[PDB]
Amino acid sequence: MMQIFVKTLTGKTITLEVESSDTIDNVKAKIQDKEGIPPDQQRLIFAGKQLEDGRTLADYNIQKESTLHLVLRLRGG
Repeated sequence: MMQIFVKTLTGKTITLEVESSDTIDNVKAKIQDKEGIPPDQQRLIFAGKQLEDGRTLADYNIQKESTLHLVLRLRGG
């Protein structure tokens, strides 16, 4: 179980609790509850690097309360 701080585009950094062997897909599902933006255009960028969509939290060697900044891609409107 890994606790992480994900920083939405709204600037709000929420504490998201997921499994260590879980996937970024579930992280997006927590984020979409806050941002309301589907996982299709929301991407995760940690330390200035994009993380593969769906990777395990422990894969990038994340620790408790690490900061994950997300970037939204332009959605057609």
